[PDB]
Amino acid sequence: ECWSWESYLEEQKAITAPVSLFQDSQAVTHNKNGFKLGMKLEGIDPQHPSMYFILTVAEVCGYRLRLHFDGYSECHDFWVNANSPDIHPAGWFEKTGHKLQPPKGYEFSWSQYLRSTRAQAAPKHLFVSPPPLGFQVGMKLEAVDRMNPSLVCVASVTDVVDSRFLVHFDNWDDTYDYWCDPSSPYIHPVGWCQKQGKPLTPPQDYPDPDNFCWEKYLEETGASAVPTWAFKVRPPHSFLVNMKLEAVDRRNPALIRVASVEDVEDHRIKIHFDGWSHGYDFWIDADHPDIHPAGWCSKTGHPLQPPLGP
Repeated sequence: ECWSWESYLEEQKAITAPVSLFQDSQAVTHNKNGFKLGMKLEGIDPQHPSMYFILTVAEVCGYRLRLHFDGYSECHDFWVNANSPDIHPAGWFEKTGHKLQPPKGYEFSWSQYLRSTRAQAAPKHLFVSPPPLGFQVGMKLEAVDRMNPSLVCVASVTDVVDSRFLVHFDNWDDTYDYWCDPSSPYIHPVGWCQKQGKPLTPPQDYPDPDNFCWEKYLEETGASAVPTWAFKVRPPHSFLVNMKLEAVDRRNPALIRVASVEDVEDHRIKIHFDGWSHGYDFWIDADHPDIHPAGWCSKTGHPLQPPLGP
């Protein structure tokens, strides 16, 4: 007989995390995924989130897509959901004042590229269709380095796309950049660290870095602070320990597995994959696009890995 959530919950005397605990985008199962193998589009580089590349659909599975960077190694391929805000139709860059990195080898033109590759651009209607109030390119703020999360750092808004904006760490590598929205718990107004008595990491190689002063720095750069009213942090999530859900595997991202909430924080949850070592457990933001309610895989046509049996 087929594995099912209902039988498993019975066997385990367990419960699922209710759909209400998830963002609409994590829960939605009734959208069609119309993307097809070989279709071309634009998207951010996950490793360099400020940069936009030409991407090809290399695989379709349920409501997910594997994307390939045209011209580059297969090593760089990555999976997104079809409702990702990180992908856009051909021509988006030109329409929105962004720069498009060319395919490896490449003067660029979408019409000639499509002819050369005998390919079709993913249609505009295959993509899911308001600016973040108070966040504009060039404004400054304080932000948690999510790669070094004990550090709150001098940061800037360097891009704005739809309802989100890009946080960049002043004079640090752009690999530390990340997109977020005005409710992120990782961002704060200029002056927050002083107010909390926490140390603030200044821009890389700032002269006399112990005497870093926001007033002086804003004078040096002519930049404004993001206004305090703009920051609208979200309430803690309501996931509880032992609730079950579905989560993308971190070792092999093609796979999605049966998962449990092992531990919680205000804004994160710790995932355990049922049946596997606790050594694989990992923390993830509660709004991460790769966690889903029970039944997401079944409703979207994606295989679900059942728990590893004893």
